[PDB]
Amino acid sequence: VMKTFKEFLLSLDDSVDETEAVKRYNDYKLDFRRQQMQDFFLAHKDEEWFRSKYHPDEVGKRRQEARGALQNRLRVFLSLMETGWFDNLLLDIDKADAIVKMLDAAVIKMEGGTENDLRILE
Amino acid sequence: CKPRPLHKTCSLFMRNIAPNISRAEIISLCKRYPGFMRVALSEPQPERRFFRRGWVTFDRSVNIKEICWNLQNIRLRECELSPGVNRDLTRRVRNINGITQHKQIVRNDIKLAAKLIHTLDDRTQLWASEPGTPPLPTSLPSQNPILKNITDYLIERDEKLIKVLDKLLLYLRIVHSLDYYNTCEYPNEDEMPNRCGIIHVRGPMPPNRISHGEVLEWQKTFEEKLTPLLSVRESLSEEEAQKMGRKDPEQEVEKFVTSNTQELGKDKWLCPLSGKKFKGPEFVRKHIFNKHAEKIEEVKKEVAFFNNFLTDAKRPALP
Repeated sequence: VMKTFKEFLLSLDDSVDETEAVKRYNDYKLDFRRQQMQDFFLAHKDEEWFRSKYHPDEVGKRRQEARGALQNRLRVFLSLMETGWFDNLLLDIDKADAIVKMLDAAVIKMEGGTENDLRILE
Repeated sequence: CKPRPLHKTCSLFMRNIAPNISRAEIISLCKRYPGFMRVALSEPQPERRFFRRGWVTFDRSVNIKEICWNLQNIRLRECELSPGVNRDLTRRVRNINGITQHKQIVRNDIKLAAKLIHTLDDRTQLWASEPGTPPLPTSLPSQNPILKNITDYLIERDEKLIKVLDKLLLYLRIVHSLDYYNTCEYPNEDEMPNRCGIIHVRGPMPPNRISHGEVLEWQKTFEEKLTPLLSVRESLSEEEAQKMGRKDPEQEVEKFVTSNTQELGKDKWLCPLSGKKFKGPEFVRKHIFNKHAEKIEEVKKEVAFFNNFLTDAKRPALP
């Protein structure tokens, strides 16, 4: 728990200035949030989610994983273009069934799906 | 050969996954159930003690009800998973206001979609020319074939103009997981059971005449929602970093060397790393940098690990 504006001023009851009241309180705020930040780092140090978000090695992995998986989705998109799944496909509710068939055809190709695997959608 | 239903997958969902539980532990648990594919984990939520929500997905040809009941009441590090059978996506193709098909908004949406792809392709380095070899300054990235000759259509309801727009949005949605018409991203889609789940779409033609005030109102509302999706990771100021107490790389390395150069007696020095005794202060200094060259750089990583946390503006913290 953090101290309010009144509680900090109760400590220094001697030379109570007008301008220097906000000086020492904001210095307390920065040094309180310094320790609270430091206590969080030591608490959630070894956890994977925190490691993954900030650690040099682990952040290097997730950029490499995501960029690899993102390239798989691009090669799927470019395969759908040249094969011809976006030919007579408009983004309207009238062609809602055609969009669902396309998205399933995309997800098939994402999972290493062959041209034979696409035949079930017919 | 036998054609498979790769688009179809039944899956579990997990409510309580403590942050100390690794991804590898959940994969290791769910691997023994045959027809296993992959585990997804949500961004942890600070209000609920940084616990995570999970999604274990399987091949469709498997009794998901049996797997759920079998997995029921198994606790990784004394933390109950409480799995349930995840439902199928029903309302796949949602819609939004029909005004979007109007020709003035279509032109505006091509401008914005092209701007989104330009940003997202550059950020991810998606079209890298020969990614294995190193990047020279004279090297350029490969062009996106959708972005070729776009402003020709902008300058000088139309079907051919919409076909250009749809290829931009279909790219955004299939590749980067950006649902354009809803103004939202599904960032962790490739791990989740439904790889490319929900898409939003232009509604039916409006009944009444489309007012020009309502056209400008939509375009104002649309761009205000899109700009949050182009968010830069906000780094704090270098004064604020030094005020909050950013650690220096080589200072901690110097603190590491001095701490591992202890004096036993007169002309007798020892390091805890190896345990070889030397007869000088800078004898142990030259020992550590040569023999334990991997150890001193591991400290530099732990410094950057603390600094990169500090650098972030919206840090994870207690509410």
